Amino acid sequence: APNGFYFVHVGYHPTDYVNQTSAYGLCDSSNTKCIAAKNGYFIKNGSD
Amino acid sequence: PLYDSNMEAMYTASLTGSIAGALAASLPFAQSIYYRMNGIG
Repeated sequence: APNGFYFVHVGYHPTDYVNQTSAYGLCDSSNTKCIAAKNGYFIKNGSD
Repeated sequence: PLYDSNMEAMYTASLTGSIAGALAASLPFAQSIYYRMNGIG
């Protein structure tokens, strides 16, 4: 650039959102083994 | 100044209402503090 540097960055910018609910993490009935999300979320379809 | 006092106060208040975060996700402050403390050790 004239007397400097011109920087261009390509963002992501999500534009349309939805309203859902998630959980902290699914686990066994007697708390035997429990899982958690790895870059994601857990969403119920509506029928568990 | 360019922005009024209420403008800057509203921007600060919206910054206050997004600290919870974690794991966007809206969380209670106690759960967010617990999740922050779990990362130290």
